[PDB]
Amino acid sequence: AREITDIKQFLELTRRADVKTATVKINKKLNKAGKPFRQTKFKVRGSSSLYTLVINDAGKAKKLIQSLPPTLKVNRL
Amino acid sequence: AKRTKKVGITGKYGVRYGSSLRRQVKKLEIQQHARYDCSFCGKKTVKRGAAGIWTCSCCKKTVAGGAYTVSTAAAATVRSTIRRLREMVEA
Amino acid sequence: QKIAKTFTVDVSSPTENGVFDPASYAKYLIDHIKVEGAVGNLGNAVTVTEDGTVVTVVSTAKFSGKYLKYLTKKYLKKNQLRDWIRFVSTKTNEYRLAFY
Amino acid sequence: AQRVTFRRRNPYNTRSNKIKVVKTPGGILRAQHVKKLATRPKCGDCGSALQGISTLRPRQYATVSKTHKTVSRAYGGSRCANCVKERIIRAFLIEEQKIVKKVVKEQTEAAK
Amino acid sequence: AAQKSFRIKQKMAKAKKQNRPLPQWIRLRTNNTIRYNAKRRNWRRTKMNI
RNA sequence: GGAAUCCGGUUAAGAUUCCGGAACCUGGAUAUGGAUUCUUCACGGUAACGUAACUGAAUGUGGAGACGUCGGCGCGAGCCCUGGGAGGAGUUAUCUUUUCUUCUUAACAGCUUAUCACCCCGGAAUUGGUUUAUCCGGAGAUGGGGUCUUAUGGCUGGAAGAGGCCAGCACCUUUGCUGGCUCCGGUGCGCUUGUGACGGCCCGUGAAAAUCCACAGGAAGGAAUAGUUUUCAUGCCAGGUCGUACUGAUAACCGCAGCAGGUCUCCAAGGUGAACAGCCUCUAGUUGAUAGAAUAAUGUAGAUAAGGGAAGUCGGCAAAAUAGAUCCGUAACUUCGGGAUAAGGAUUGGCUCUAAGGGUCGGGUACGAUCAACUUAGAACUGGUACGGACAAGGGGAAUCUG
Repeated sequence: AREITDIKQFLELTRRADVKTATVKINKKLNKAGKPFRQTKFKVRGSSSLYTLVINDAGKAKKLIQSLPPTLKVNRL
Repeated sequence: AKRTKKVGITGKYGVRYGSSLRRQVKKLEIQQHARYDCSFCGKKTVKRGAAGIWTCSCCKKTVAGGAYTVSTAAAATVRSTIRRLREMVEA
Repeated sequence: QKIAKTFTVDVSSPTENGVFDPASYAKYLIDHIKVEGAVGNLGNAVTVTEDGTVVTVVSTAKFSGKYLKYLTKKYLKKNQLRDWIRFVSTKTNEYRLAFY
Repeated sequence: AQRVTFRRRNPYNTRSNKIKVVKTPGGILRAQHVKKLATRPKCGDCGSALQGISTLRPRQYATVSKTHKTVSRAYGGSRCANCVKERIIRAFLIEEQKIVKKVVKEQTEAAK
Repeated sequence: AAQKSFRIKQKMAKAKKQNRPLPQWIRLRTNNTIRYNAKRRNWRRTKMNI
C-alpha cells in the first residue's frame, strides 16, 4: 500500500530479512497516445506493508529481475 | 420603497397582540437590533448577543450593558455619581 | 481526425450452408446506410466491398459497430434468416455470422 | 437507484451514525460510516484557529509526530503569533515601566 | 433481544432443551403413568415471560 | 461522548466475524539505520511558518472532546439526465444510425489540491474592494508576492490478478480451459446528503465527563577518543469476556387470535406535475384474504336525473356547485399590519414560427469564433368551442351573540 520510486531503494528492500516473497505483475497498457507497451509491477511484501515499483521500460525490467536475490519466492503473474 | 407606514420592524407580528403592545416592542427591538459605536476602537460594530451582553466585532471586546440598549439611563448617571464621589476622595 | 475505420464481417459459415448470399447483403448496406441521416449520400466517404466471404466497410463518416449489427439484424429479419444466423463480434470491429 | 442500509446496529440518524455512499469494486453501492469531523485547535488568547497545526480527532494527536502539532516559536501550538507578538510587547513595556516606577518613587522619598 | 445479555441467552438455552416430547421408552417402564410431556411450550401459544 | 477494517469470494442457513488480499489501533518489549552532538540538547525562512527526527520531571495554563434553530448561497459525494465508442438482448408488414443493458474501483498510504485566516512590500478621497443578502479598509484596503487548515477533489499505490459483459471450444464427470473488452466525455434553480462562509431569532444564547495533545517552566540526565536520543523509518509479540441466526409485523411484538387496531428509525428510480400529492411504470416483492352459480326484495359503497330549486327539515344534514395557473379588478371596516384567493371577470389544447434572457476564448503599452440552458412574451394555422380535458383542486356574501 505504498509506492517505491527509487529503484536502488527497492533493491535494499529485498534484503530486509522479513521480505520472504515477491511478485512480478505484467500489465498491457498504451504509451499515452497509440501503440501498446509492457509495464511491469515489482511488488515485494514486507512484514507490515507492500512496496510497489512500476517499471515502464521493458528493457530495464529485464536488468532488474536478475538483480533480485536468489532466495526471494518470486511469483510471476 | 417605503414598505410599511408605522409598524416598522413589528410588522412580523402581523395583526396580533394589540397595537399598544406592538408599539412598546418596536421601541426596544429597534434598540436591541441596532449597531452601536464601540468605545474602544471607535467603530460602529457593537451588537447585542444576549440580554445585557454587547460584543464588538473587531477588537472583539465584550462590554456588559442594558438589556436592549448598551448604556441604560440609570447606569450612566451612576457612572458619573461614582466619578463625582471618587474625586471628592483624591481632592 | 480524418482517420479511417474498418468494420469487417465474416459471412463464411452460412454461405457454405446455402441459406445466405453476400452479394445482396453487400448491396443492402449500400442502399441503407444513413450518412447525415439520408440514404444514398454515401459518396466514397463510406465504401462497401465484398471479398466473396468477407464483407468490409471502410468508414470515415459516422458508422458504428452498433449500426453494422443493426443493419445486419435488419437484413436477416427481411430474409427470414433469424433463428439460424446470429451476428457475433469475435474481436474489436471484426465480426462473424453464426450458423445453427 | 440502488438503495442502501446501515452497517451497524444503530438504526438512527445520530451524530455518531453518519453515512457516505461509496461505490465498491464489486460495482454496487455500499454505505460507509464516517467519523465526526475534527475541529481545528484554537488559540488560548484570541480563540481563532491557529495555523500549522493538523486538525485531528483528539486521540489521533498521539500517533503523529511533534511537527504536526507545533510551530517553531515560543507558544507553538497554544498561541497564534499575534497573541505571542503582543505578549512580548506587553512584557517588555510594563517591566520597563516598572523600572521607571521604581526610581520615580525614589525621588519622592528623597524630596519629602 | 437480538442483542442480549448472557443471563437471557442462558434461559432460552435451557428452555430449548425442554422443547421436546417424552422419550418414548419412558412409557414402557413399570408403573409409569406419564403419558405425554405436560410442560411442553410453544413460542406462539405461551410466552416465557423472560 | 468514544482507540482502531476495508474490498472480493464462500453457506441449505453465518459474516465489517469465516477465507484470500490489503490496512490501522492499543499495550508491551526491543535491535538496526537515519537524526543530534567538539557551539552539547537540529537547522532553514524578513515573516506567516517548514521538515523524517530535533531530550524536558514537579507544577501551571490552554485547546480538542463540546454542541441551538431557520433561511439563502458556494463546493463535494452518490443518484438522475445525456453524447460517442466497444459487447449482448429485443422490435423489424412499414419505420427506427433505434429500445434495453455492461463499461466498476473500497479501507489505507505518498504527492498535489480551498473558502476562511495570517505574513511581507506598499500607503489609499476622485473613496476603493465586495456578497444573492452591505459589510470591510490608516487598528493599514485594492494590488503584487507568499504561509497554513486538507473537509474535499485529482493522480499513483491497494488494483486488475478482483468484480462485470461477451465469445470460442470441451463434457454421464469434480466441471473446466482459452481469449477479448472493461474506454473517453457533457450538463444542471435537478433529488438526497455532507460541508463551508454567512445571515435571522431569543427576558430561549441551545450538556457533562472520561480521554488526548500542546505550551510555559527548567528539575534532571547528559558527548570528544565518544555519547545522547526511540513523539523519524523498519523490525518482534499479544489483544480476553459477552451478544451476533431470523421477524420487526394485514402471520414471528402487544392486543384471550395467524385481530382492518397499536408500535421508534435509515435508504429512496422514471414520467406528468410546484410537489416526498394523486395517476402510471423500472428494480425488488407479492398475486395472500373460503370458493362456484345466479342477479329477487331490502341493505352497504359508488353514481345519474327532465321542469322547479330548500317548497324537505329543528336546522341546506347529505350531496351538488367552486377549485390549478396567468392577466384584470377588488368593498365596508381596520389595532394601518390586514381584510384579500375579498367580491367579480377573461384566458388555457395541438402544431409551426418569432423575440428576449447566457458560458468560455485571443486584443500593444470596435467586434468574432464557439458551446450549453428552460423561462417568459407574442404571431399564424388548426378542431363537433375543445383545452387545469383523467388526476388533483376555495363556494361566496350581509350581519348578531361569544372567546
